[PDB]
Amino acid sequence: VVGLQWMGDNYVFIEGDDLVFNKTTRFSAADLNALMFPSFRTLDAGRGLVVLFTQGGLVGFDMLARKVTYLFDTNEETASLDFSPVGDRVAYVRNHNLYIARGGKLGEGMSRAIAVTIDGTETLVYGQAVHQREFGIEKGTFWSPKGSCLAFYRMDQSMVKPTPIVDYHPLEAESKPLYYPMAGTPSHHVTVGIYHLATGKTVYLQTGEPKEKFLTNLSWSPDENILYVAEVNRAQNECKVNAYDAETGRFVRTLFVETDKHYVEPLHPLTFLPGSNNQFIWQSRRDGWNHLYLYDTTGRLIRQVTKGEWEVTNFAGFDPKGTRLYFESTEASPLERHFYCIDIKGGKTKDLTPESGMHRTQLSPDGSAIIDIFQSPTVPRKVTVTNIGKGSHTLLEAKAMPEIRTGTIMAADGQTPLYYKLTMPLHFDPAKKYPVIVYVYGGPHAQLVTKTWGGWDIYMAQKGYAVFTVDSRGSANRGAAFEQVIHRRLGQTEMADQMCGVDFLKSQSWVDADRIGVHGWSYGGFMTTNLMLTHGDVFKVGVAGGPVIDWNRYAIMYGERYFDAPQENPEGYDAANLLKRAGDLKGRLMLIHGAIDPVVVWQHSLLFLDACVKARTYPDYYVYPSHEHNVMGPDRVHLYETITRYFTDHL
Amino acid sequence: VVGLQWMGDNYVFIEGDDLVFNKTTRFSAADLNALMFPSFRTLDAGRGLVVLFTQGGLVGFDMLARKVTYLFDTNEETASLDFSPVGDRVAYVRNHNLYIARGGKLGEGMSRAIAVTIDGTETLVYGQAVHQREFGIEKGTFWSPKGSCLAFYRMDQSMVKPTPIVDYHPLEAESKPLYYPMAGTPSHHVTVGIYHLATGKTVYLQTGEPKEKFLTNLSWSPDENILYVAEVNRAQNECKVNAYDAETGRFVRTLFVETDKHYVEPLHPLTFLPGSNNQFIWQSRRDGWNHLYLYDTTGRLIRQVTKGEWEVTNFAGFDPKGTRLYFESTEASPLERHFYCIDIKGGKTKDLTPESGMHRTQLSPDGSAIIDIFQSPTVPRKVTVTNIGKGSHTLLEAKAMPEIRTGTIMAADGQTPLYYKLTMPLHFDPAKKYPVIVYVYGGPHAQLVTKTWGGWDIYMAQKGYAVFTVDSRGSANRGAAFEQVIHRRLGQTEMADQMCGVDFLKSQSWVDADRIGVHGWSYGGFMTTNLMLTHGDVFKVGVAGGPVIDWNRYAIMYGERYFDAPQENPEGYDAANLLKRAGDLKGRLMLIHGAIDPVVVWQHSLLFLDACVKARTYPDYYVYPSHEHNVMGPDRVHLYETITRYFTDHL
Ligand SMILES: *[B]([O])([O])[C]1[C][C][C]N1C(=O)[C]([N]C(=O)[C]([C])[N])[C]([C])[C][C]
Ligand SMILES: *[B]([O])([O])[C]1[C][C][C]N1C(=O)[C]([N]C(=O)[C]([C])[N])[C]([C])[C][C]
Repeated sequence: VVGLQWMGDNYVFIEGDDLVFNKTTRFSAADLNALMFPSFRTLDAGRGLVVLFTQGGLVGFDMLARKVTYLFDTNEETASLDFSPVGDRVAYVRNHNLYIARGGKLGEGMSRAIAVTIDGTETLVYGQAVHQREFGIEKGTFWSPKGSCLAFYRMDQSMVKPTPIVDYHPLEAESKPLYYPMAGTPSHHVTVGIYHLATGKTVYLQTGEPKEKFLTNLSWSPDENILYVAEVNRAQNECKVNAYDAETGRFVRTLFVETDKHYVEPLHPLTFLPGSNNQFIWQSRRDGWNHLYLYDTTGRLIRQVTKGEWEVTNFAGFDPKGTRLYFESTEASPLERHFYCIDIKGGKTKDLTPESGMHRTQLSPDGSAIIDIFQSPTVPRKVTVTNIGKGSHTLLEAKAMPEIRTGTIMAADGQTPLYYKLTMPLHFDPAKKYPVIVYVYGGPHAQLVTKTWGGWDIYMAQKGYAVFTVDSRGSANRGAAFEQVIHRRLGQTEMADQMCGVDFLKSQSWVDADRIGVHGWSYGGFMTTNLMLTHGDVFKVGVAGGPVIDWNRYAIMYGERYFDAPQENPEGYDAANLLKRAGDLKGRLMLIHGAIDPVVVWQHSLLFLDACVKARTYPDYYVYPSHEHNVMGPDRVHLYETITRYFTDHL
Repeated sequence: VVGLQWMGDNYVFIEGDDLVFNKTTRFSAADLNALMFPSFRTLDAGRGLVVLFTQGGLVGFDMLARKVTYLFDTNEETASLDFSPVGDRVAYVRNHNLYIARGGKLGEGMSRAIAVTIDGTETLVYGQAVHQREFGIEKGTFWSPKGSCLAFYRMDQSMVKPTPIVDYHPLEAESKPLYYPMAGTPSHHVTVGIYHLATGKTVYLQTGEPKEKFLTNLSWSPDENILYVAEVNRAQNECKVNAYDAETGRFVRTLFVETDKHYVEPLHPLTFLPGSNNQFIWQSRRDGWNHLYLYDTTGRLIRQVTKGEWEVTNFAGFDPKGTRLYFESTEASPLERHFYCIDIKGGKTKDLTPESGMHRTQLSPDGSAIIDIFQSPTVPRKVTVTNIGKGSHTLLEAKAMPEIRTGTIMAADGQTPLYYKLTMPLHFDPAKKYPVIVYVYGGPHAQLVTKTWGGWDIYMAQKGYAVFTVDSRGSANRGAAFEQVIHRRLGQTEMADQMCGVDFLKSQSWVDADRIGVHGWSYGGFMTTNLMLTHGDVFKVGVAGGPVIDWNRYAIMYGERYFDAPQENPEGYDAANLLKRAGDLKGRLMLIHGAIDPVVVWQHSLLFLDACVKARTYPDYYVYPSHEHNVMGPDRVHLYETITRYFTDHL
């Protein structure tokens, strides 16, 4: 059901040719083409306003009125586009600087874009994501809700020592500095500008010292008078939610402060109640579980709205009156996602999607209805549309492969339940012994085992290899205690729990205990390498892609949260520094890296090979010179074949 | 016999503790230590003047007088040291600039070095090798024979587009540009300065246009009035030997010009006859074979001194009177090296080292005697000392391993004999079938098969693998016709001849024709890869180290000699461009590269892996991040084990 979404009070989808509306009407590509089924980006679901990407600029389109809105000329920039909530202007970044282009109405001619900044360059970045995209930061432009102002980040990274990123395709290779701030080093300096459209004036927030402070979750007041910022200290154990005057940039007040033994991690903006300039919802994991908190703008906590030993995983919004909250959570089970209603006064949740498994739900603009997309181990796809507190309507339902087994084991503490998935060999025979590969990630913010319906496990299984994954402690959606055990000690608990997975595998009669392998990417590449070095008698063969190898060389804003700074934690960093234990490699391990990886710099795997040379140990290697952190697109076929053949050759 | 050499009329060697002199006297490390067995560099064999490298500077020492000469302070620079023939000054390069330090006599105090240049930097190089060390160029400083002047290269490479060379060892990796001028691109601009010690004045040779001309084989007149230069054009098919006035830098005259259908390649300086400012010996391959030619300084050729279908391989010098020439050549056999005498009037050579095999010979300062070091397949080491035209005296003689077989096959023309060596499996059994690896180089200036006594072949042989090498056409010491067949067509003839080697192997009953592999480094890495892609049905497994893959990315001064320029020869370059045929890889090939390789830039192997990704083919890889073109020192053990295990795993 291509593009299933809300447009006004209609739910909408594509039929290769038509856009179909239901509350039935149909809008074809030729109907549309006459007014200039293609791709679009929805800008305003309530109004069904979208933008169409065409040869020769952007065309805004009102799908409810069936009328062109505006033509935009952004000099071919698309990545950084951020349309005003008014819908008639768009911000974007081009050749280092921030611009605003105004939409032009059909046959009324165009105006030249406004340059918000003029001194952007390699070490001075405007209007883009900062702080290595930590703290929920995905972009660097933030329109005020009435379109009067454009707030934006200014990142001076001139003090950061860069890493070369080399393009090998020109005749002579060309390097460009990547200002990647490594653990324990000087951070970049971010400030927040606000460009006022009426006056063309810019003011900077007076965020003050230390200049390294992290400026996160920018959130405008509904009346546009105040810009709120969640400021996080370098230690990452204090978050202050502060109000700044949008007119002058002056500090107004600190609403509240959160602190934690290990770390605080704000990830979501303040969300104001409907029709209110004075009350908002703030997400916080302060009580050990991510919950919704109701605050007024003086900083006074009215009440914790949600509570329980489960986590809110998506805040979807309010009823029109702002007396109810809608949200996705783990309340039913950490392996599941359901959509709920709760009174703003708190109390009992009501599960609006009760069936056991994974629900992905979209609340209608008017808050009256939901689109639900469901899948489970027995149900490939069930698409429903429901009038909340009324009838439900099914729109679509779907109905030798490797067998997938699931269950629970105890973690190394002997108390915490861990959930696993096991992809069995194709045509598995219980009388036979099989090799098995532990596919591991194990890092924060991910959860690999859910009650659901990129298939590398199935490919391995088709080659006669079982694939086992377990979500060890450190992993997500199980509360802060379950995650924070890793603090200052990366790899230690994670590997202990992965070895409980191995204990379970060895308890299976059909497992060949002498043919156990391991594979993972990124944090999973760190884990793969660490497991081979630490448990060299168990793990015969592994493949580690884009692996972290020396945490001192990972980015400040992620690494120092989980590990603290290298100066504060030499014992922990040293224990996880795989360069120090390269002489423990006694099996077959291939490392793979994208050469232009700006997340885990190529240096990590290169230094490991260098360490292995000195240590006289013998890893294998592959480099994708055109790829960044992950191998994307058709080349992923080459990746899977390289990884698979390594295991079929050696394990 | 450590350090065997001439000092005055004595032959000399070390005995761990003593320096022993014979014409017998002995000089111990304690005798020497009292005057301040250690290492030294001999500066003047006739006078037995040496330099000793010590903590706190250089100490010049007269071994015949047993006296310190001078103390030198070169601010710890050692690589670029070039001592004046007078022995009391030394030139060197430090922080981009050329200096001359004067020696200080014991207890007479020291003087500050003189700065010859002051504006050296990354794009302006002084006193170093230029033209990528082609044309016999090994250094960039050239003292006049009486020490009155210091000539030096100035290389402006500001027009060359650089390649990043990345040091991965700092916390954040650090790149430095390498001004490596690739085939068909703008070359660097070399001029020659002459610093006059008496006046402190510098003059530049008026070498003129084109500024890209190659300035080679700088050779001072004995009277210091003229500096001769062999100038080579960009096409490399014309060499002009020109005289310049040392006082003014003005052009004086062109002595003679050499031209060739394919290429001219001057490799040696003019060597003046003893006591003569008017006659010199010039080496030239103009008649198809490297020979010695007698010229006067007007440019008039007196006579070709040596001639024949063999090559002079080392010119050792003259009798004191300058009526005879001494030299090493292939006259006995291209597989052998003997030392000869010939009258300056020419005619018959006399072989002074008649025994069949490899002789390495040192003519005494007075030209009366020779030290000879001999080895052959039956003789590991025989060291002789002979009074020419008188008695000879033996000083030393040396006396399950893999069997080494040698023989001849016909090249692909069916006419030219090729010589091969075959290292048999350890404990070879004629009833058994064995895998075999062709170890290939095949490029110009090398000859791998000689009648002699780094052992990778023996290691492979010990693992049960035969190793076969054949010197295909293109290879050295067989005359110009045998080499120049490759011109404009790199890889084509070489591979045709290597396939004659395969034909020979397949004719052996003990060869397993389905288990043939190939290995080589550099040009041999190009050949390994090319053979796998071209003859994929034959070569099952290969390992290619520091391989050339795209000749457009090799250095101008070597590549354009053998291949012409890419614009002049698209058909030839395209045929050898292994990036275009990466989809033909159907066996197992590991490429290996030193990351900081300044000879074959790392880009070659990286782009091949990138080509294989697009082509969906599957090479393997290893990178030595701390190594340049070859893996040197203890790490070479790791290299051999990586290469060997690849073959034992897959072939
Ligand atoms: B990996 O697992 O993809 C990589 C190494 C460990 C963390 N990591 C990430 O990509 C994380 N993002 C960041 O580090 C951002 C770029 N700062 C992901 C997994 C989100 C936590
Ligand atoms: B290799 O075979 O080591 C490399 C690639 C082909 C030629 N080559 C060389 O190292 C040659 N020297 C140069 O290219 C110099 C550095 N310009 C050697 C073999 C001498 C001919």
